[PDB]
Amino acid sequence: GEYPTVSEIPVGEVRLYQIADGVWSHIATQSFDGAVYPSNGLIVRDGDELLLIDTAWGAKNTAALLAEIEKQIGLPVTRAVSTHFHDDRVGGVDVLRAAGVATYASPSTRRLAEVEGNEIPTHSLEGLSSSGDAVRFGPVELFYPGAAHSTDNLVVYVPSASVLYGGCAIYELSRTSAGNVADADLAEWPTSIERIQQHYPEAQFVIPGHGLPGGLDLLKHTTNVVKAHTNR
Ligand SMILES: CCc1c(C(=O)O)c(S(N)(=O)=O)c(CC)n1C
Ligand SMILES: [Zn+2]
Ligand SMILES: [Zn+2]
Ligand SMILES: [Zn+2]
Repeated sequence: GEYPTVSEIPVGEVRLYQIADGVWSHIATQSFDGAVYPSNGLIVRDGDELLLIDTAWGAKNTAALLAEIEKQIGLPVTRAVSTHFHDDRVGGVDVLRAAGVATYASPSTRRLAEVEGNEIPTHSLEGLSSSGDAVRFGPVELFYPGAAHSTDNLVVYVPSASVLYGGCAIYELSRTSAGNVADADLAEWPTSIERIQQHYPEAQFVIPGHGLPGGLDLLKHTTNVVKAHTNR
């Protein structure tokens, strides 16, 4: 097992995993509701700077993330994008802001984070409010596939590396029942996944919000799990 598993990462530690040239995932863990879960984000080299996708789920993990990036990569994180309003995506935004990172999210994500009492990224990403909308953000494309895991969920594509960061709209294969669906749109989630398939059919690596990467098979896997949950 080369990809770090929830079992191998102690409290408040962060692993990096090089997926491709100038693309890493970051992996952290927290206790939640009596179980330990892993959580993924992304790091994309942006010349001699780094673009961060998502916090490492809380302030302590996010401080450890910045220290791991300095140790293993040693280039400054200048911008971060949060892919939805939940604490595994925005928890630690204030740590990033204090370290001089420009934090970004859609106005949808910023609105929902403020309602929830979660940390609010400073900068707004325009042009992502309609299903199927894509915008460039330096070395990535940001895509709003429609409501799925959350109404605001974004996916991130790294064209140089054919890496699709699905975030929490995409489940790892080992997840065969629904995760947190309190904020989900079950009715639209499969339609939103099909938009991802149609936009990024060339993707070679697919990174879920939680757990092990795979290929585009994770999209069909997630549709299967969401449909089974719908039919509960
Ligand atoms: C069950 C895995 C999970 C999810 C999920 O299904 O994505 C989230 S989230 N992004 O807040 O919904 C969390 C954080 C509490 N956890 C532990
Ligand atoms: Zn979430
Ligand atoms: Zn700024
Ligand atoms: Zn999540």
